[PDB]
Amino acid sequence: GRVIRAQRKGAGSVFKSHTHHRKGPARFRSLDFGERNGYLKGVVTDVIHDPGRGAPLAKVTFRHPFRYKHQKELFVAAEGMYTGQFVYCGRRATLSVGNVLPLRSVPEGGVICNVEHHVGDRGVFARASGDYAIVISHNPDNGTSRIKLPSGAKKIVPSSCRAMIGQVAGGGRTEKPMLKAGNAYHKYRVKRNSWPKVRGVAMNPVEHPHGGGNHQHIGHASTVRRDAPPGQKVGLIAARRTGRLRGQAAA
Amino acid sequence: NPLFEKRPKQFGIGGALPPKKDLHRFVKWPKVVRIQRQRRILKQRLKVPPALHQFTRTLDKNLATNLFKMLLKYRPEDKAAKKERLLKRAQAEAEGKTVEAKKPIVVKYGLNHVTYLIEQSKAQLVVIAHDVDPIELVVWLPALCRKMEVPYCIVKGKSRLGSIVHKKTASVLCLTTVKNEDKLEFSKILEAIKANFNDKFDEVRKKWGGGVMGSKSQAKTKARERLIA
Amino acid sequence: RTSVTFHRPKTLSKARDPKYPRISTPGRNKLDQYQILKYPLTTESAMKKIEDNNTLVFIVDLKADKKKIKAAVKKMYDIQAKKVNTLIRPDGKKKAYVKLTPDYDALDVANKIGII
RNA sequence: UCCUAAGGGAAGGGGUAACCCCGGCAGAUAGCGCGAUCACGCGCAUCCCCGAAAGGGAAUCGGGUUAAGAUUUCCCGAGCC
RNA sequence: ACGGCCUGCCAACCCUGGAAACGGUUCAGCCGGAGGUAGGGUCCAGUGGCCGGAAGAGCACACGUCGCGCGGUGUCCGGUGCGCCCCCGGCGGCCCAUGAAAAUCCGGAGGACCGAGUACCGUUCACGCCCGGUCGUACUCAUAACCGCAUCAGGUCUCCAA
RNA sequence: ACAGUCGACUC
RNA sequence: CCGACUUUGUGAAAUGAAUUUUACUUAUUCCGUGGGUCGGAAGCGGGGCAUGCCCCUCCUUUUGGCUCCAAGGCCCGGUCUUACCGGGCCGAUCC
Ligand SMILES: [Mg+2]
Ligand SMILES: [Mg+2]
Ligand SMILES: [Mg+2]
Ligand SMILES: [Mg+2]
Ligand SMILES: [Mg+2]
Ligand SMILES: [Mg+2]
Ligand SMILES: [Mg+2]
Ligand SMILES: [Mg+2]
Ligand SMILES: [Mg+2]
Ligand SMILES: [Mg+2]
Ligand SMILES: [Mg+2]
Ligand SMILES: [Mg+2]
Ligand SMILES: [Mg+2]
Ligand SMILES: [Mg+2]
Ligand SMILES: [Mg+2]
Ligand SMILES: [Mg+2]
Ligand SMILES: [Mg+2]
Ligand SMILES: [Mg+2]
Ligand SMILES: [Mg+2]
Ligand SMILES: [Mg+2]
Ligand SMILES: [Mg+2]
Ligand SMILES: [Mg+2]
Repeated sequence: GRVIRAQRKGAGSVFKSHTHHRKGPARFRSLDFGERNGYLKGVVTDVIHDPGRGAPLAKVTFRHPFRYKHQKELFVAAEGMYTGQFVYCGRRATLSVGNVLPLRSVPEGGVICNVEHHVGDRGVFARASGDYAIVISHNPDNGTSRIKLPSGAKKIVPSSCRAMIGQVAGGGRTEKPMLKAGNAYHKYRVKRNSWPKVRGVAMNPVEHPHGGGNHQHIGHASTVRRDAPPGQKVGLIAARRTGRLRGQAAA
Repeated sequence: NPLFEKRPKQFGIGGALPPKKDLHRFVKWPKVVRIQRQRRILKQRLKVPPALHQFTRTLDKNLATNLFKMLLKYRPEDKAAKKERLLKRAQAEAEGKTVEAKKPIVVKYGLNHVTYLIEQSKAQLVVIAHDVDPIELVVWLPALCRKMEVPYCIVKGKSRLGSIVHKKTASVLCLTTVKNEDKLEFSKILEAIKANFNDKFDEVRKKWGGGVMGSKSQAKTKARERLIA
Repeated sequence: RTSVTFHRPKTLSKARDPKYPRISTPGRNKLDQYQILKYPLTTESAMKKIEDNNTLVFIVDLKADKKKIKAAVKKMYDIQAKKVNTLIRPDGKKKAYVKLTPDYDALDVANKIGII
């Protein structure tokens, strides 16, 4: 056979990300003495649309701690933030939407976004539009906290991981039908070359395990094992179950 | 006078820009500096076996000034201090037809030479530098001098031994014979050296150095064990 | 130290003074005036330029620029160029149109060498 | 011609039997820049080169002139950088 | 072209003043006690008007003379637009799409440091002085100058458009 | 709510 | 995918005559910085109903302004020697 489409993506060539018009990475500011032991005051200057991303971005301008210059950071905007708002970052910051506090400063039940995982990774969790995490518990004899992620999983993270209060703005985006091949086309033009998709059953045997046959059908179980070689692992990888979700397994 | 006034700066965690204090602790150095500093630190942490921790116990400053006073007396003949006498003995040979210069007495150096003098028992005091690298050149000298029953000392600084003999580094010295004017001063020096070094040898061979953890680790160690108490 | 960043300390660089010259033989000026000005052009088009536009046309070296052409026309022919225009001809040689400053007369310069 | 785009090449370093393959991996990174000279000082942050005769961009117009050059390259006049 | 003077579009902006019986306004919108209507100003664009360039040029006539001769007459007046080409202004709509960078140039914050008035410290003004290097530049651009073995009914990116 | 002049276009 | 050995050191317990468990940091692996405040002790305020000896603080919450190259004090040392430069600490806690 020949190298199948799933295998061709790892080489990069035409499958790299489409990032000419993007506005830079979105993250917190490098954690320093100011944010560990108090609070640093920032002003939101613009709310901007970032191509390839549903969450809007907030340009926050801080004043440098020890140099005579500005420091211009870029956050994933929480719903509610507006231009001219003073956001506050640090350990002693108030519990307000748009503020960045460590999780030891957040009561259980709080809603949080852009949560760090390692102290200083500048944000890994709950970053898509309308997504948040919830603080479940604190364990003060470890310096760790349990949060619920958007997927529902419960992760133990340090008590110094920083998070932004509230939820990421732009929520509700995926509830709108697209109605058109054209609308899907413009969505992916600014993300990556993954659209449209030809069904493997419509291919020839030389380029896909599902290809070929006098009728379009798979002919073998579509669930493939976890340890299958690349070029063989197509379909439902390491699936624990198939079929329509009902009852407990839908929970 | 009434114009001169004071504008104290609120050098807080959100206030005025701080001044130029010393951040010598946090400077990110070149690799050559970086690796050498970690080299001493890693040495600290690991358990040094006795043969290598038999160093780390050097001769005192008080005794070294005493010993190095003697060695400075017996410096070998300088490069310049060596060509006029060969010039002078030309006439003694060319006319007098005799060489008459008598045995000049000085320290002996060079590792192979000193090892030779030790095993023939012509050595009376061995002086081993603590900082020879690679260390294997001298690790076994304490055992050989102890077995052959010659007093030996471990002074601090191979660069200093080399200075005596007019080299850059020397790594070992030994005095074979002193003049009849210094028997007393020589004897008193080597009495302590045998006591300091050749007496503890059979209990320092079973002493393991190293294992010292870091400052912040020890400050954490004490807190943990105090709560036990 | 106040800065956290270690830069490269700056030291002395000594200049070159070699113990023997790598080149003894001097440089001849291979683009002298005769190399620069090869020969005047006598095409009927050029002969027009002498009267109508107070101009002289030469075939010059391919490696001579407008500045050296101005110099060489003063050493040779002892005249002044108001303006020099050049083109590399389709067959590979460079041609220079020399305009004389209005003191000198191009026709009289043409006669003193022989073109007209 | 200058600048950068997508992108290419690339020094230390990593791999490689070698040809070659890797640029963010962070190394006293190449270049130091600026004020000075009558010497010293300051600062060094995401950093070299290439890459567009349709992108960005110091400055020109009218009138004449040839067998063949110029609408703005030559001549006349008038400007500009 | 360029140099001045005028004009000042549609927007934007300023000052006075205080709006219901609401008014101002577009083809559409929209605007107003966070200050409308009004009255009066500022600025902006211009490929707009006048003068200089510049009539000495060009063109059209009519003459008269040997050889890039010479002389003469003139180079006006209004009006029109769901017109066409280019460009611009200012609104509106669309997006799970929001539609380069750098070189380069301009402006500001701060104010360490600086000088005379027998005179020295200046100065992004006007005028005046010098210099401006290298390579391309002809011609075709196609039912014959390019590719298709050809002077091949094929193919090959543009600008002008009665 | 008149008088004068002008006016290219549509039904 | 899985095991042994190697990298690979340190020391503690329970069953055993090896197996799971644990603890250290310097190997290694990962992360973040223009390696820009880490550890310990102080100090400052605060809570006292054993004056405990301990705990909680660290000179910015405010409206889309601004924020550098230190004022000020003390002390050496030059000089005009009868008017002017160099330096040291504090300000900016110590180790
Ligand atoms: Mg595609
Ligand atoms: Mg699909
Ligand atoms: Mg499909
Ligand atoms: Mg098919
Ligand atoms: Mg197959
Ligand atoms: Mg099939
Ligand atoms: Mg079929
Ligand atoms: Mg079947
Ligand atoms: Mg040319
Ligand atoms: Mg270039
Ligand atoms: Mg260009
Ligand atoms: Mg261009
Ligand atoms: Mg001209
Ligand atoms: Mg008005
Ligand atoms: Mg105009
Ligand atoms: Mg005019
Ligand atoms: Mg058009
Ligand atoms: Mg618009
Ligand atoms: Mg041409
Ligand atoms: Mg042409
Ligand atoms: Mg044509
Ligand atoms: Mg061919």
